[PDB]
Amino acid sequence: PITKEEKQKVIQEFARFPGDTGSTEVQVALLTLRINRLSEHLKVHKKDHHSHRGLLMMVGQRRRLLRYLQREDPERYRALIEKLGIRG
Amino acid sequence: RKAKVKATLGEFDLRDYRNVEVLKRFLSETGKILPRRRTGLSAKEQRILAKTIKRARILGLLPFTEKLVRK
Amino acid sequence: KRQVASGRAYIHASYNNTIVTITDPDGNPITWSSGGVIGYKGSRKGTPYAAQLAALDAAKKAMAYGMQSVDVIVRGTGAGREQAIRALQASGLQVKSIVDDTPVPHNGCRPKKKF
RNA sequence: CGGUGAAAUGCGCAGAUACCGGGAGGAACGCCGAUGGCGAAGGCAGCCACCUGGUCCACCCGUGACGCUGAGGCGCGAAAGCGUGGGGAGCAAACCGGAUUAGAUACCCGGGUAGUCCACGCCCUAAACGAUGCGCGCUAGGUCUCUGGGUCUCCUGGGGGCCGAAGCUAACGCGUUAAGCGCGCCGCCUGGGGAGUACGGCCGCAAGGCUGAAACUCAAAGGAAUUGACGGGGGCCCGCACAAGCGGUGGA
Ligand SMILES: [Mg+2]
Ligand SMILES: [Mg+2]
Ligand SMILES: [Mg+2]
Ligand SMILES: [Mg+2]
Ligand SMILES: [Mg+2]
Ligand SMILES: [Mg+2]
Ligand SMILES: [Mg+2]
Ligand SMILES: [Mg+2]
Ligand SMILES: [Mg+2]
Ligand SMILES: [Mg+2]
Ligand SMILES: [Mg+2]
Ligand SMILES: [Mg+2]
Ligand SMILES: [Mg+2]
Ligand SMILES: [Mg+2]
Ligand SMILES: [Mg+2]
Ligand SMILES: [Mg+2]
Ligand SMILES: [Mg+2]
Ligand SMILES: [Mg+2]
Ligand SMILES: [Mg+2]
Ligand SMILES: [Mg+2]
Ligand SMILES: [Mg+2]
Ligand SMILES: [Mg+2]
Ligand SMILES: [Mg+2]
Ligand SMILES: [Mg+2]
Ligand SMILES: [Mg+2]
Ligand SMILES: [Mg+2]
Ligand SMILES: [Mg+2]
Ligand SMILES: [Mg+2]
Ligand SMILES: [Mg+2]
Ligand SMILES: [Mg+2]
Ligand SMILES: [Mg+2]
Ligand SMILES: [Mg+2]
Ligand SMILES: [Mg+2]
Ligand SMILES: [Mg+2]
Ligand SMILES: [Mg+2]
Ligand SMILES: [Mg+2]
Repeated sequence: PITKEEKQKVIQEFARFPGDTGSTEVQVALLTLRINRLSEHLKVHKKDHHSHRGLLMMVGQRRRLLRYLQREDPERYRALIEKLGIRG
Repeated sequence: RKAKVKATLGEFDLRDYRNVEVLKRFLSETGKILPRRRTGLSAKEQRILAKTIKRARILGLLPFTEKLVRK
Repeated sequence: KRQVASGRAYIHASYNNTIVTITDPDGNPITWSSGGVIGYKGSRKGTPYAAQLAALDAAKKAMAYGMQSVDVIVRGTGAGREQAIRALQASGLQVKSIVDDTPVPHNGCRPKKKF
């Protein structure tokens, strides 16, 4: 899985200010995690079709948040993407 | 209400798959896991018990099946 | 030839026919009898009377091998399973025990069309 | 022995069935098991550990409208079925044999190949059904149940059922799990047969699938409900109706 300790260090990494338990950047971050983490599982388990379902949902969600941020503050969008290497 | 095995017992661990002397009492004259009707167990309890007995049988302690002796 | 003090009486009743074999306390059969051996042909073997016969002859042949007592094992649902017992019971053999050991699969082979 | 209404085919003196012990193999998991749970659907139950999705409750901490729907696209998709390879206990299309029957060429019985099982790639259909698209707000209650929280008599969330206010409905029924009152967005329908056919196009190794007519022809096709009649449907009751008798007709 992801242990609390692991995920917390992600949070603190992207946190827009001390204590931000969940801004946009943070949500994208934590979500980006869960995706790579799950995608990797799916390279091994190509038959877990059911879990793939949740992956589309996670992915699509990640897009809508970014989509929002692109419109909102296009700079924090560049930042957040580069700082995570996405859109490809 | 013939006899409820919830009452004839103190408190015990339902996840304890080694406590034969307890578990023994939730089976029939055959190895069969008693119905919740005779066990008096909760809805949640019975599912837990259910797994514990299965675990314990596989360990060799409780029987899968018996043979009915006309008593 | 041999002399068998106590023993086993196995009763296997079908819907079609009831067979009774008698064995030594190690389970090796001594004499047996069925409904057809009694001398019945078809439908008639699977009968509380045919079965009362099968049992009686089984213990008859048996007590000639010195048989005295028997533990009883019935396998099956069916007619005159009960008759086979009572026939044994009141045959002249002392009936130590009765048990049912009808094999119930724990869900294995798909059965024939008519189940 | 088996087997059926009865029975034969079959198996058995190369010793079967029944019984005890040993071994191999495949496939499915009794009891728990529920009228229960989970899943978007198809679907999912022995046990264990690993990897993994959805989801509910409390706290009311962070973001600050970031939301809903969705042509096409993309992925999932029971069973049967296709290709290659492995596997094969039980079962079992076709096929072989026994019976039944006016005839069976089916229903019953004994066999049995594909298949059913695993991997990989296809197929992509269904009474794929709640025959009920998704999301949100609003509109009495009662009761049963699975599952969270509380100051746990009871209160408060999320599921699953039954009964019902208002209302809706052609009715049957629905009724806070709406088929009620409303808004958003998608899909679909426009008389029956012809017909899921033809033609064309697309997909497919194939079997075939998706999309889909008209000419013609009928004057209906339909849904629900009512009375009746009938049922090799159920329930209770009656008549010399059967049964229990006594005596006859049928023969002269
Ligand atoms: Mg054996
Ligand atoms: Mg083999
Ligand atoms: Mg559901
Ligand atoms: Mg279903
Ligand atoms: Mg707050
Ligand atoms: Mg702000
Ligand atoms: Mg603020
Ligand atoms: Mg959405
Ligand atoms: Mg959508
Ligand atoms: Mg399929
Ligand atoms: Mg298949
Ligand atoms: Mg194949
Ligand atoms: Mg093959
Ligand atoms: Mg034939
Ligand atoms: Mg057959
Ligand atoms: Mg067969
Ligand atoms: Mg809430
Ligand atoms: Mg509750
Ligand atoms: Mg409810
Ligand atoms: Mg109702
Ligand atoms: Mg009303
Ligand atoms: Mg509502
Ligand atoms: Mg409507
Ligand atoms: Mg038209
Ligand atoms: Mg027309
Ligand atoms: Mg069509
Ligand atoms: Mg078709
Ligand atoms: Mg079609
Ligand atoms: Mg065509
Ligand atoms: Mg082609
Ligand atoms: Mg389609
Ligand atoms: Mg009608
Ligand atoms: Mg009637
Ligand atoms: Mg009469
Ligand atoms: Mg007469
Ligand atoms: Mg005359």
